[PDB]
Amino acid sequence: MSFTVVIPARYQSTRLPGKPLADIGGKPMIQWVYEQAMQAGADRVIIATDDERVEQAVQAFGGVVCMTSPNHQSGTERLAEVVAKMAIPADHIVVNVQGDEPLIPPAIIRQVADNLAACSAPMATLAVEIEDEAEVFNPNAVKVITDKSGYALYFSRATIPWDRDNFAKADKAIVQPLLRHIGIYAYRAGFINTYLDWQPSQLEKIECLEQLRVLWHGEKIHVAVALEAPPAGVDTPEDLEVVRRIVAERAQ
Amino acid sequence: MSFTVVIPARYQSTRLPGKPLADIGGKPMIQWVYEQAMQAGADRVIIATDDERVEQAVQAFGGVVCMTSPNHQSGTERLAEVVAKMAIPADHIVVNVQGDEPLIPPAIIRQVADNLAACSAPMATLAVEIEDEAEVFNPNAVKVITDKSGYALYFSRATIPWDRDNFAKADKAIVQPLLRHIGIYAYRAGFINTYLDWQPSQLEKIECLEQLRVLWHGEKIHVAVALEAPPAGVDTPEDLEVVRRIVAERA
Ligand code: NA
Repeated sequence: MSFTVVIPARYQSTRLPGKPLADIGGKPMIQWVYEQAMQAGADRVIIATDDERVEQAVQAFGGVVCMTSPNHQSGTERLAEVVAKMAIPADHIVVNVQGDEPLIPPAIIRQVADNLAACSAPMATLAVEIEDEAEVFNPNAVKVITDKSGYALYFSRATIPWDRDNFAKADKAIVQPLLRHIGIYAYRAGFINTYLDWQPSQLEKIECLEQLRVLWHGEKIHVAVALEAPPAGVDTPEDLEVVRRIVAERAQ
Repeated sequence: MSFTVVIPARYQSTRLPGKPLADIGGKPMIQWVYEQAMQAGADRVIIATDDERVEQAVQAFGGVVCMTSPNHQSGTERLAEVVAKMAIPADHIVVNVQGDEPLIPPAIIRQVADNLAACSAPMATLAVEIEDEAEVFNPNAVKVITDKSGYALYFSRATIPWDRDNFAKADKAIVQPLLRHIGIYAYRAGFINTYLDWQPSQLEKIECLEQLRVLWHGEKIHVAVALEAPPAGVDTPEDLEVVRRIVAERA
């Protein structure tokens, strides 16, 4: 089994402008993500960016970088262009890892690739078990449920499975965990064009969940519990200071 | 196409006791459902009951009765007993119609049987579009969403699909309908036993939705919008009088 990791780097942010290049212990944020991907055993790692500053910084650590169009609308159109420009074969496993995750556990990057290779779905993703009321009823925490083979039945901002008996109480009891989707995906490279070209579903627009396109078109997404729950993506100066502390402590 | 209709008619009811034998225009409620099933083109209609009062009454209008277990059974459990007891062949289509729907449109009984015959799936069912907030956010109203071919993705007591933008608002806006599942099923007779003997999912117990067992084992359930939206069933005395006046309005 071999797989390639593609990491989109988004330069623009009102809270952390130039985020991919934020210095963390002497390396830009994007380099840390790159290096987590290498530690996962990826045969190849590719930063996708539309900003020349990112290109230059990645070249300066010897990283592979693919320049993509500034006019893309979704991170799937972006991934599609990398697959085309870098000539990635249709059967090759690609893992999409967000460029704002410098502390992503390498084991889960490998996990999602391994899961895709082992199953009959063209796409694989992961979830974390949740049981705190905060996230269980939080529409920003996307819930997912699976069949006996691990294929997703549905993803939703609604609280799925609804516990009829325990959620009626008004003092809503949580007696078993739910599964919260995490934003890491593995695809057969050729499937990315299939996904891209499929007629958009109404479901995906109502829920604001792109992956519902796949379900609506009758195709499968494998889902597994992540081996280790990943830290949240870095969005603010406060989040960045937390990562700087963790990274500094990794040298102590 | 040929199908059999099985109509469960439990006498005991907390909301309306002895309901299958509640009078409507001179006939017990059960007789009205039976007559609607006959109008649908059913090869055969079977009333499934565990009470001999229902048995006597159905035989008195000339209906076929199958006696089922007087112990607590689930929906599938009851239906599987009839299928097993009368040795219904595995490839025969069985439509399960509730004994408390005296005004069920014969056309939708035929629809669910037709839909099942038109595909390879072991199971078919129906839904109605809903927009009323009291139904949309009610866990007693089971929601369903389908793929592009009409196969169920999930059934839930949660409000699905969640409209991110519109349901965040203090007064939630319903800008497209949802689908409410209605309790009419068609199955391949043999599938019913498989369904019965399958390893149970956790999902089915949490949501209290038996049909999630099927989705968990990865088998398909086809779902279509009812060709005619059924009238309300009968759960309470109030509901009964609604039917009584509908029938009275005809004469
Ligand atoms: Na340390």
